[PDB]
Order: sequence, then structure tokens, then C-alpha cells
Amino acid sequence: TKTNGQHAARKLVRLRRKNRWADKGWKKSHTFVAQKANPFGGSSHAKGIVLEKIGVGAKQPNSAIRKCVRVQLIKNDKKIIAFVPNDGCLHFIEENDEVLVSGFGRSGHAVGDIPGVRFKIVKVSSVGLYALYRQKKEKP
Amino acid sequence: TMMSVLANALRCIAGAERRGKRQVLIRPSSKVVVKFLQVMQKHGYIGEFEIVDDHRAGKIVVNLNGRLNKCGAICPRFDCTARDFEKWVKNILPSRQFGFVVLTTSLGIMDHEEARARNTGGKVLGFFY
Amino acid sequence: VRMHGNGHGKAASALPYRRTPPTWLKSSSRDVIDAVCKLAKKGLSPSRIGMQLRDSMGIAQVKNVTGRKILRILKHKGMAPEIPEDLYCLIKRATQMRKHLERNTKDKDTKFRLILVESRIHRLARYYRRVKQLPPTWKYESSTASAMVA
RNA sequence: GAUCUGGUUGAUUCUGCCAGUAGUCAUAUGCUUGUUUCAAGGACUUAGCCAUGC
RNA sequence: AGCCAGUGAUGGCCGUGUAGUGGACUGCCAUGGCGUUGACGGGAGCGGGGGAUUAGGGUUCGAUUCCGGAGAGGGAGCCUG
RNA sequence: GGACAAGUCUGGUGCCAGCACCCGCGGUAAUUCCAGCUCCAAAAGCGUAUAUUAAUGCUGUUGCUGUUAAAGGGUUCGUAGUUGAACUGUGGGCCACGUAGUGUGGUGCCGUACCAGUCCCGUCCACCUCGACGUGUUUUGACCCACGCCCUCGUGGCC
RNA sequence: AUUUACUGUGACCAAAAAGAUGCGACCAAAGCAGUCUUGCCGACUUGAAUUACAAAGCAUGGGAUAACGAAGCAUCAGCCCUGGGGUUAUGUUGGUUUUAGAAGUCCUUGGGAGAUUAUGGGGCCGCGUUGUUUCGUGUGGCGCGCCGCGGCUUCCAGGAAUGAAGGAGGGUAGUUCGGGGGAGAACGUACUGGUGCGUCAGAGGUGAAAUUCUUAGACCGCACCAAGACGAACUACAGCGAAGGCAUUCUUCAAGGAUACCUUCCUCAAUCAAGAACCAAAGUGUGGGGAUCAAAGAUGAUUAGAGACCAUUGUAGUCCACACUGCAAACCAUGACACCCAUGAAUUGGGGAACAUCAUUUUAUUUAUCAAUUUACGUGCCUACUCAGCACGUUUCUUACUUCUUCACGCGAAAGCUUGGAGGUUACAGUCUCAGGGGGGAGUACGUUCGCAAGAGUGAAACUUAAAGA
RNA sequence: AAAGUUCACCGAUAUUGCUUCAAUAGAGGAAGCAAAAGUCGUAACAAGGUAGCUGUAGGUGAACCUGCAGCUGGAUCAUUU
RNA sequence: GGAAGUCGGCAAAAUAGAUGCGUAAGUUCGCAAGAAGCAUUGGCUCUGAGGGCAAAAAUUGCCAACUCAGAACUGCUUACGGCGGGGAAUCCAACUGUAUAAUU
Ligand SMILES: [K+]
Ligand SMILES: [K+]
Ligand SMILES: [K+]
Ligand SMILES: [K+]
Ligand SMILES: [K+]
Ligand SMILES: [K+]
Ligand SMILES: [K+]
Ligand SMILES: [K+]
Ligand SMILES: [K+]
Ligand SMILES: [K+]
Ligand SMILES: [K+]
Ligand SMILES: [K+]
Ligand SMILES: [K+]
Ligand SMILES: [Mg+2]
Ligand SMILES: [Mg+2]
Ligand SMILES: [Mg+2]
Ligand SMILES: [Mg+2]
Ligand SMILES: [Mg+2]
Ligand SMILES: [Mg+2]
Ligand SMILES: [Mg+2]
Ligand SMILES: [Mg+2]
Ligand SMILES: [Mg+2]
Ligand SMILES: [Mg+2]
Ligand SMILES: [Mg+2]
Ligand SMILES: [Mg+2]
Ligand SMILES: [Mg+2]
Ligand SMILES: [Mg+2]
Ligand SMILES: [Mg+2]
Ligand SMILES: [Mg+2]
Ligand SMILES: [Mg+2]
Ligand SMILES: [Mg+2]
Ligand SMILES: [Mg+2]
Ligand SMILES: [Mg+2]
Ligand SMILES: [Mg+2]
Ligand SMILES: [Mg+2]
Ligand SMILES: [Mg+2]
Ligand SMILES: [Mg+2]
Ligand SMILES: [Mg+2]
Ligand SMILES: [Mg+2]
Ligand SMILES: [Mg+2]
Ligand SMILES: [Mg+2]
Ligand SMILES: [Mg+2]
Ligand SMILES: [Mg+2]
Ligand SMILES: [Mg+2]
Ligand SMILES: [Mg+2]
Ligand SMILES: [Mg+2]
Ligand SMILES: [Mg+2]
Ligand SMILES: [Mg+2]
Ligand SMILES: [Mg+2]
Ligand SMILES: [Mg+2]
Ligand SMILES: [Mg+2]
Ligand SMILES: [Mg+2]
Ligand SMILES: [Mg+2]
Ligand SMILES: [Mg+2]
Ligand SMILES: [Mg+2]
Ligand SMILES: [Mg+2]
Ligand SMILES: [Mg+2]
Ligand SMILES: [Mg+2]
Ligand SMILES: [Mg+2]
Ligand SMILES: [Mg+2]
Ligand SMILES: [Mg+2]
Ligand code: NA
Ligand code: NA
Ligand code: NA
Ligand code: NA
Ligand code: NA
Ligand code: NA
Ligand code: NA
Ligand code: NA
Ligand code: NA
Repeated sequence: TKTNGQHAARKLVRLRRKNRWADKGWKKSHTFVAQKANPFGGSSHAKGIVLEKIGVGAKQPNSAIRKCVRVQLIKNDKKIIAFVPNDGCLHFIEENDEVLVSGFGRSGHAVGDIPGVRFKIVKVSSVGLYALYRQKKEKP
Repeated sequence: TMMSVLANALRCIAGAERRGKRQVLIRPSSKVVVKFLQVMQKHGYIGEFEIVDDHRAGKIVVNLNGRLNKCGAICPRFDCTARDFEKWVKNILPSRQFGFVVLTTSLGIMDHEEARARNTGGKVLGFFY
Repeated sequence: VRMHGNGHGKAASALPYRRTPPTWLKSSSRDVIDAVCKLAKKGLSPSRIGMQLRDSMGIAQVKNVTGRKILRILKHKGMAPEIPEDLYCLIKRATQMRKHLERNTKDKDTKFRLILVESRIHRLARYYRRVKQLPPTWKYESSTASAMVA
């Protein structure tokens, strides 16, 4: 119901400071804890090495194999799972290749029916995965 | 306990006009209450009123003519610079064509239209329309 | 509402609008002052002096005739009580309750009421120290207060 | 521009979030690129290490 | 949730040192000084003029052209002026 | 396909391959996948990722919610803090003249109504003719606004 | 002695950037330039003028506020005049000495003031105990008038202060009101166990049984004894308490609210981090006590099974004293204080009217706009005294818990709320305080304070989800 | 007037020891979240077949059962006038 | 060199007084504790503080005792006696005490 006092500025300032920690959006941007757990060091992209090609089953209502990959990041030696989009496009990737990884669209949240994947492959050997798919370039 | 005589009086008048009464009794009275009522009466919103003496804070009986839609006090009494009249009119009034904001200035208690003519600011007391 | 309860009591007296004394009184201002000083000699509080005048000698208010209040008259004559009357009556009540609590240690209801009365005393003493009716550095203690009281 | 829309039910009216939408002399990457004017350009990480010339 | 005093902490007296004032520093004396109107400790961070978003109130950015401060691998000392 | 502008077109695949920010599509007639043809947006530009502002009255001073959706302390006392009743008081004259509400009195006063008289019917329900009061005028006078002047601008005290 | 906040007007405030005047760089993003009378030039060319929190500084205004002071006998001296008393300047500098002022300090005349009456106390005592004013010349109303005296003396300031909030506190009264609280003494049946008599074959328990007691006399009947708990019916949309809670009688102790009042006082107040006290049942420690019921345990059933529901038992507990604990669907799932608010029946306490007891305005012939008096009314019991008493009937008032199924606006997503709000809120501002921000992980982990323990308070994240919910 | 001697002061650097912060290996013991339409039962939703739920204490393969006080969010707004 | 000796650090070595600063886990809140650990210590010449008794009294005079705290100068061959080594854990017994005179 709040004060409304005309000399109660201190009470109002203290009230807003305490109650601003109760929303996840404000807390996440001010806490430095999600940044440390983020495999990317607060960046939009990262480079890594391919360790293995794996198949991830889709969630229950759907039924498919999603053709993901396991990548170790160069900057801090963390392991993640990245999705490889588009038809085929797994034949362009080999073990020990160098890839560029970006996020999905939901800022660290898993998307679609893929269980726990929040990254996707963007470049391989510094050519461009979608360009290879449309045959505009050849893999070096 | 009661902390504002002016706020108490304006709530009694606005409540009575909502119910369509002809007269209302206000208790207790004060100098600021009488001045506020004289501004409303001058513009033709209430009519005749009478003060009864009891050797304490008095009592007021007000006659209502049915022209008053709403009146109310503003707490706390914010300061209003002479260039800030448009901001208050936009916020608490139905339009820019009628209605008044009542201020207390060093020249006395007056509506915002008279204060603009005399070029004085002050502290906002209330409103009516 | 009451200071220390939930009761909403309205019982009180209503003074009249007309302040002039009636024409049948026929009692001078000097006579009223003499009657007030006699009763204080007998040892009555200002509240009891006013009731005695009202009930027997037909004086409705001691301010409407002689133009002075009862406690002001006593102060001028030098017969005012050492501590304010309302403060004294509260200290006396607390003393009686403590005496009862010495023998009865299971009276949790009386212990609760003692807390309220002592809280009222400390609030009253704070006001009287500010308006300089009590000397500064005046304190109420349960051990000492048994004295200086009825 | 003082503007909102999709998802909880066999249907209804809510609370509430998730998703959509517009900008950024705001960075990076992909595809594409005929003419002209004006412009920032190893800050982010490593106040890390330096051939040569000035 | 308490901080500061052997070895300066707050103030006083006579001095020394400085271009000059000063617990800046030597000797002696008193017990002071700060704090829920958030001291002490911790985290991020060069400050400002300003930029972005514009019903209004606000939220957020400012290493970077102008002004001020600091540094020249780290950290200490110094001559000439 | 919807949000969201634009096909109930033609082949292939058959819960596979894949699409899909969200809802969802795909097991033999797929408006959603892979393609062809048409069409849409904005265009020398257009997608994607991360951060931030608006959308957000989902941080609410302006401006949120608290019976049952998340949310009133088990109850009293109580310090710092915030908030706290009324009063000392805004004057009066003189003209002028368009207002200007009211009372008090002037002046005449068709018609209507009322009271008091006279006669007359009735005994349960009706009428005639006069000596005044009203109603309606017209000024005075006290409230009101506009415009000038004056005031030792309460009383008192000088002149 | 008067001061701040607020408000009007001006001072002091780098540029760039931002708002703005002017100029056809071909337009524009720009820039501060440029134009033409055809110039040995001119326009005395231009390049205006703004905003910039908060603090500071100058001079207006005094309505709302705020900082001071005071708490009213801790006070109050009344003004002007005339007659008395007891540093200059002497030509300059340096020394001695004076005459006067002024000041204070006591007497006295002149005058006018006063915001509160020289007339207040004694004694020395002695004496005796028809003129205005209404109202119709006149009438009628008119209002005023038609231990007492006495001279003296001494002492004396004792009346000048807003008012008493349908704000708080205190006082007196009905020895009012009530399952309110603490102490003693007793009372009542019942469950259980004994004792004494009588009788004789079963009693108990269940849906049906069995475990169990019984000719060594159970169950049943009468009388009595012992110990512990509990106070039925009356008992209610009733009372009291801050909540948790409180039910036999009598005797005691201190309190509490409401009502009544021409008592007193004069802002003493509301809400509250920190802090304090109390707080159901279970549970804990040390002594008592131990009738009933009964976690754990035992036995009999039932069942596919039955560590359960049913039956017979049975320990801790259940009760008291003194210490702890502070966890409830601790609920009205509804924070405290204050204002306004329509209707009809009821109810709990106090008071007024009534009953009973005592005592013995004009007017007004010709009117009316918000009336000048709706105030009315009886019953039963009652000395061959907790009594001028006790109930009932009728009309008002203050306080409290409520109802409408013959309760209005208004509000709400709805169910519903409604003088007691969940109303008076997008027509959004009376005051203070505590919580919430999608569902889970979770009131969990870690750290710290409190506790004998059981626990209590404070209190995250990584991850995971598109709904959960009303 | 150079080298050089002694003392005071400023003080880099190294070693040792405390304090503080940030990341990190671990046999074993647990908790949470998912998947697979695995095994045992049936606690809740109807009086869910013993009404349900809160606090507390004990017990048991699992859901749960039992004792004491409370609530209706009940399966009763209700019966000596 | 530093336990490689040995069943076993047995025996020996080793710590050490006083003063200033500082001190962990655990805990029945009393302890643990001298926990752990760092620094100073001579000689000589000086300075300050800590009192009684008298007097016509913040004054003057007379006088006793041995502690504590500082300064300058100067020195070391680390130099009598006496005087705890410390820490991290497991098993048993709560603790002080008694007890096989002559192997426990
Ligand atoms: K000095
Ligand atoms: K030079
Ligand atoms: K097909
Ligand atoms: K909300
Ligand atoms: K017990
Ligand atoms: K049982
Ligand atoms: K609780
Ligand atoms: K009652
Ligand atoms: K159950
Ligand atoms: K079931
Ligand atoms: K239970
Ligand atoms: K130890
Ligand atoms: K011993
Ligand atoms: Mg209170
Ligand atoms: Mg259906
Ligand atoms: Mg930095
Ligand atoms: Mg900068
Ligand atoms: Mg940086
Ligand atoms: Mg730049
Ligand atoms: Mg640079
Ligand atoms: Mg430098
Ligand atoms: Mg470098
Ligand atoms: Mg489509
Ligand atoms: Mg469409
Ligand atoms: Mg997107
Ligand atoms: Mg097809
Ligand atoms: Mg935002
Ligand atoms: Mg908005
Ligand atoms: Mg809830
Ligand atoms: Mg509550
Ligand atoms: Mg006020
Ligand atoms: Mg500019
Ligand atoms: Mg009062
Ligand atoms: Mg028996
Ligand atoms: Mg009974
Ligand atoms: Mg108990
Ligand atoms: Mg026991
Ligand atoms: Mg139990
Ligand atoms: Mg049973
Ligand atoms: Mg039994
Ligand atoms: Mg008990
Ligand atoms: Mg609650
Ligand atoms: Mg609602
Ligand atoms: Mg609501
Ligand atoms: Mg509001
Ligand atoms: Mg949440
Ligand atoms: Mg402990
Ligand atoms: Mg225990
Ligand atoms: Mg806990
Ligand atoms: Mg049943
Ligand atoms: Mg079941
Ligand atoms: Mg059941
Ligand atoms: Mg159960
Ligand atoms: Mg060996
Ligand atoms: Mg060997
Ligand atoms: Mg040895
Ligand atoms: Mg410790
Ligand atoms: Mg030691
Ligand atoms: Mg032993
Ligand atoms: Mg021993
Ligand atoms: Mg032996
Ligand atoms: Na739902
Ligand atoms: Na060209
Ligand atoms: Na070109
Ligand atoms: Na910054
Ligand atoms: Na600089
Ligand atoms: Na917002
Ligand atoms: Na029981
Ligand atoms: Na309840
Ligand atoms: Na009602």
C-alpha cells in the first residue's frame, strides 16, 4: 500500500532496492553467476574442435534422430553439444575439424524437440555451412 | 487518527454528490476549508453554505445544486512552478476546457487560471470539476 | 480507540455554550477561592475539589466565576501537589499490583496488565519532563515507588 | 504510435509467464553488390612479447 | 555490525621540516574521533561534457576526438632545472 | 497453415529425411519437408547469433497485487523512523449607472382569487350583492459587479 | 533581535553535442556562409537568441510548512517635568589645584496615564440588639425607584489567563457487568478396585466369531470403603479475554471494559526496523500421582496378503509443582488507526422517559415553500428482607457479537462482499507498516544465532519445465 | 677537491609465517531431474469404499498407518419457544 | 648425511627464565592454552613517575624504600647455575584416587 509521505524518500528507495531482486530478468543481468556457468564467456560465438558425431532422439510426441555433434571449446576447454542444421550437412563435418559455434535463439534455453541442445554449427574449416549446403563454395 | 481536515471535508462533499443529496454536514471546519469552498462557490459549483459556532472547531452545512461531478485533495502538497500548470491540467483534469486546480500561493488561495494571470506558483491543494 | 486496549468508549461530559454563571448563585469570586483553599488543606486532589463544589455548593464551573482554573489557583497559593495528579494515581495502582504479585506468582493476567500500566507511566513521565513539570533526571523504579504513595 | 497478437478448456471468463514485434555511430558472421558524397577503424582477450626503419 | 591507539588514533603546548599550512614529523599531556541518516569489509568500475530509447515519469551505455587524473615491463631511489 | 503480406497448383519422400523462435507438420491425397511454376515483403541490400532500450501498469513516485490465483507477521508492548486537530485575519465611506438579489414602505390598481357582511337553499354534498386583503404594475432602499475619489485604514487623541 | 523551505524576477555559469533565426552549397546528410547596383567597390555585410540537474549567491511575496522559545506567581520596574542634597577650553608641552556637568543614590514639589474598583483585614471601642418606553388623545402593557451605625489606626500585588477536539490520559458512582485471572475449603454422579451379604451357570465382545473371566462362585442385586480425573441435561448463529483460551458451590486477592458526569488536565497522539513478554496439542528434564483412555508392543480375527481399519489388552503419555521448547487449517485463509454510508426484525450490558417511592410566543378576518413542541401507555410477586425491591409491556440513547429466507447503491473473473466492505479507485493521492513477482528443485544445501534434545529463525544456486493455478 | 671510512634515513629484492579471495582431485554415502509403456501394490479424486486436511510423536517393503489437539477448504448454513 | 639403525627413535640430542605481540579444530562454554609462532635481553652515564612528617598552606622545610618506564654512548667468543620439545590421528578407561612388600 506504500508510504506516500513527502519526507519518506529513503523508505521508498530502500523498498525498490530490496524488491528488485525478485525478478529473474533483473537478477540474471546483475549477478555474474550465469556468466561463469555459460560455456561462452559472454560472447555470441566460439570456436572449437569436433570430438564425436552423435544422434539425439527427439522428444516424445515427435520421432526422429537429430544428428548433433560434440565439441570442445578452444578458449576454456569445455565440452558442449551442437546441432547441425539442414538436410545432409553431416557429411561436411569430420572428426578433429575446426568449427564455429553460435547459440540457438533463446539465450541459453533449449529449443525445439531436441532435449538439451542450445548451440548450432555455423562454420566448418572457415568456409560457411549454409554456403556449402547451397553449393556456393567447396570445402578447403 | 484524522491527519487532514481538508481531505476529510472534500471526501464528504464528493460522497454526498454521488448519492444525489441536497445538503451535507461537514465537521470539523477550518480556515483552509472555508477558502476552498469560496472558490467553488464563486464559479457556481455548490451554492450557499453556513457556518455554525460551538466555541470549538465549527460545523458547515453546504447546499448542493447538482453541478459538481467530483472534488478531491492532493496529498502531499507538491510544489508547482508557474510553468508547470499544463502538466497538472493534463494529469488530473477531464479536459483543457473546464475544471480547476486549486493552489495556495503567497497571494492567497486561488484557482490555476487566476494564478497564471498573476504569474505565481505555489503548492497544489486539490481540484474540482 | 483506547491507548492500550480495544474499547471504543464515548462517555464524557459536554460543557455548555453559555459561560456566564446563573443569577441565583450570589457567591462572590473571593468566597469561591476561600472554599477551594479550605478543601485542599483537608487533603483533596483538584478533581475531588471540583466535584465537591459542584455537588454541594452549586458551582458548575470554577472558571466561569473567578476566571481561573483550579490547579492554577492552588499553584498561586503555594499548595500544589509535588507531582502531577494523573501521574500519582498511576504509580499507586502499579504498587498495589506488585504487592499482589509477591504472593501470587502464577497470575499471568496480572503480569500482562502490569506491563501496560508501566508503559503508560513512562510515556507520561516523558511528556512532563519536556514541559518542565518534573525535574530532569526523574525516573520511576519499582523498588523506590512503594514509598511516596498511599 | 499515449496501439498490441499466438499458446492452459469439450466450450467460458481470469491470473501469469513463455513466444512474436521495432530501434541501437552495437559487435560478429553468411549470401549479394553498378555510380557518388561523408565517415569509425587491435578498446573488450594479454598495462602480453617485439625484427627493422623513422 | 562494530572501526580507530605498542609503532598517531581525536585534540592541546614548545619545536623541526617544507615554497608554504597542517599529527606532516620528534618530545610531553588529556581520552577522545566515526557508525543502522549503513561506518569497517567485499564486488564491478578512470570522472565529467555526453550517446541510445522518447506521451510524461524513467531505464541503460560512456576504453574512445574536448576538459581533468594516472602510467610508460614491475616496483624503489635520484641529478639537472 | 496461424501470429504475419502471399497458393485449397504439380512431382518426390512416407513419424524416415527433415522443418519448426512459439502453436505445431511428416505413417500413401503433406496448405509446413526436398524440388518446379506462380505469388509476397523491402531492395543495393537482406538473413542469423549475443548484449541492451521500448513493448512491460511483468518493479508500479506518476502507477501494481495480497478472501479463494504468489503474497497480512500467532498476539500485545515498544525505540529509531514516517505522519500528526482548531484559533490571533484580509476594513469602511462618497458619488456616479448598466446591472443587481432581497425586505420595507410609497403610487395608482381592468379582470381573477381570498376574508368579512346581506339574503337565500339544505340539515350529508348549494347559491346572490357589497367594504377591505391579495395578485400584477411603477418607483424608493438594502445586497452585487464594473470606475473614480478619500480615509490616524477599529476606538481614542490632536486640528 | 528574526530564520529557512516554497514561489516571481534577475546575477554567475567552456566549446563540441542537443533544441532554434537566416542563407536554393543543383537537393540532402552538411557548413557558417555568402549577395550584387558589374564593382581599382558596396551592404556602417552576417555569424541572432536558447536548455543544462543538485548545491551555492542578490533582491520581491508571506498563503501552506518547518527550525527556535515558553509550560504561564521562575510574574509584574508605569511617563514627562523643578528644587534640593550628600573629556574638553584657559597661547603650546609637562606637572599640582580646582568650577561645573553628566551618571548612579536618597528626599520633595507640577502634571497627565494605567488590561482590571485606594473601600480588604482587625482592633481602640461606644450605642442599641411618577419618569421614560412600547402599543393601539386615550387604553393596555413598561422597567427603575417610591450584629446595624459610627471616628481612629496599623498590615496587604494577588484577578486578566484563546478554547477545552463526537483526539489521548486521570477522577468519582452504581461495592454496577461477565464460563476474565490467582488462592483455599467443600459437593456431585460415573469408570476402576476392594469389603459384607444373596443366588447359581454362564458372562463378555462382533457383521459372524475368537483372544478373555468363571462352582477356588464370574455376570447380576443391595449397602459401604479407597484413589484419580471430569463438572452432563440447562448450553444458544449467548458472555468474558490481546491472542492462545475460560463452565459445580462458598470464602478471599488484585484487576478490566462499558455507561453516567456543567469533575481535572491541556496535545500529552497514530503506526512501527531493533528490542521484550505471553502463546493450543504433541515433545523434553527433575519430583509427586496413576482411576480412565491410550502412540510403541502382544494376542484374536478379516484378507491373495494386512506390519491397517474391527475385538481384548498394554507401556510412555494423559493430571499437579518447578524449569524448557516457540513448529498449528495459531483461519474471518481478510494488518492497525480515522471519515461517509439505505432498510426491517431480533439479542447482551449501562442510562433517560414511564411504573413505583417521596414532596405539595404572539397570536390568528384575509393562513402555508420545508412548522412553535407527534414525548402516548399499563401488568404480576411482594417481611403474619444482599428490597424505597424484582421482572414484563411501550418510546428514545451509548457500547458489543450478529441475521434478512419480505436488505439499497456500488464493486468483483466469478463464487460473493455490503454501516461490521472485498464500497466511496484509470473520475487512479487520509496516515503507517508487513509480504509477492510463471511452475518445480525447496523452505532444500552451505554459513551463522538460539535450544538438553526434538528443532526454530535467516536463506541460495546449478539444472529442469509450457504451463501449473482460480 | 677524487677514491675511501662510520652513522642516520628512504627502501627494491629474496626467504619464512599468518590472513583473505578465486578455481580444483577424491574411494564411498545420498538428493533432484529425465527416458524406457519394467516389477509390487492402490494412498488421492464419488461418503474413492476407514471423510479429507494442518501441527506433533511413534511405527512399518512402498505408497502410508496410529495416538493427541485443531479446521471445513464437509458428506450438516436447520428441530426442548 | 640425518632414523638408512632397531620389534620399536630404546638411549642420547633437543625445548627452556622473563617481557611485548599473537594463538586452530573441537567443546559439557569451564576449557583446549605455556596451543602453534615472532621479537627483545650485556655494560656504562643520565631522565621521569609512584610517598610520609612538620609548621601561620595548589606553600615552605626535612626525610625513607625499591619498583616500573624511557635516552645517549659502548660491546659480544651467544659464554655459571636452574629451567616445558611441538603437532595430526585411531583404541581403552569419564575425571582426582587405589592396587600384586621382592619380575605384571
Ligand atoms: K605548530
Ligand atoms: K631552464
Ligand atoms: K504424395
Ligand atoms: K501483477
Ligand atoms: K513429562
Ligand atoms: K486400542
Ligand atoms: K506459521
Ligand atoms: K455484556
Ligand atoms: K487415507
Ligand atoms: K479409488
Ligand atoms: K496424524
Ligand atoms: K591440542
Ligand atoms: K592430584
Ligand atoms: Mg498503539
Ligand atoms: Mg470432450
Ligand atoms: Mg579497470
Ligand atoms: Mg571516459
Ligand atoms: Mg578495460
Ligand atoms: Mg570511436
Ligand atoms: Mg585507440
Ligand atoms: Mg609521469
Ligand atoms: Mg608492454
Ligand atoms: Mg505457410
Ligand atoms: Mg494472410
Ligand atoms: Mg528470431
Ligand atoms: Mg503434394
Ligand atoms: Mg525493458
Ligand atoms: Mg507504458
Ligand atoms: Mg494463496
Ligand atoms: Mg492474522
Ligand atoms: Mg495543522
Ligand atoms: Mg552545434
Ligand atoms: Mg479534552
Ligand atoms: Mg464397583
Ligand atoms: Mg453442571
Ligand atoms: Mg502438553
Ligand atoms: Mg515422571
Ligand atoms: Mg504420543
Ligand atoms: Mg480398534
Ligand atoms: Mg482398554
Ligand atoms: Mg500435565
Ligand atoms: Mg497466513
Ligand atoms: Mg479480483
Ligand atoms: Mg481482490
Ligand atoms: Mg493508486
Ligand atoms: Mg517463482
Ligand atoms: Mg550450540
Ligand atoms: Mg533430551
Ligand atoms: Mg530450519
Ligand atoms: Mg463410512
Ligand atoms: Mg483408495
Ligand atoms: Mg479414504
Ligand atoms: Mg492416517
Ligand atoms: Mg627402518
Ligand atoms: Mg634393516
Ligand atoms: Mg627417551
Ligand atoms: Mg576458536
Ligand atoms: Mg610461548
Ligand atoms: Mg583411569
Ligand atoms: Mg592418576
Ligand atoms: Mg611386584
Ligand atoms: Na489449468
Ligand atoms: Na561519374
Ligand atoms: Na568514377
Ligand atoms: Na562508467
Ligand atoms: Na590528461
Ligand atoms: Na516497465
Ligand atoms: Na486417549
Ligand atoms: Na477457520
Ligand atoms: Na446487513
